[PDB]
Amino acid sequence: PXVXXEXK
Repeated sequence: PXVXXEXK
């Protein structure tokens, strides 16, 4: 969540 990336 929030960060994006590989799925945060």
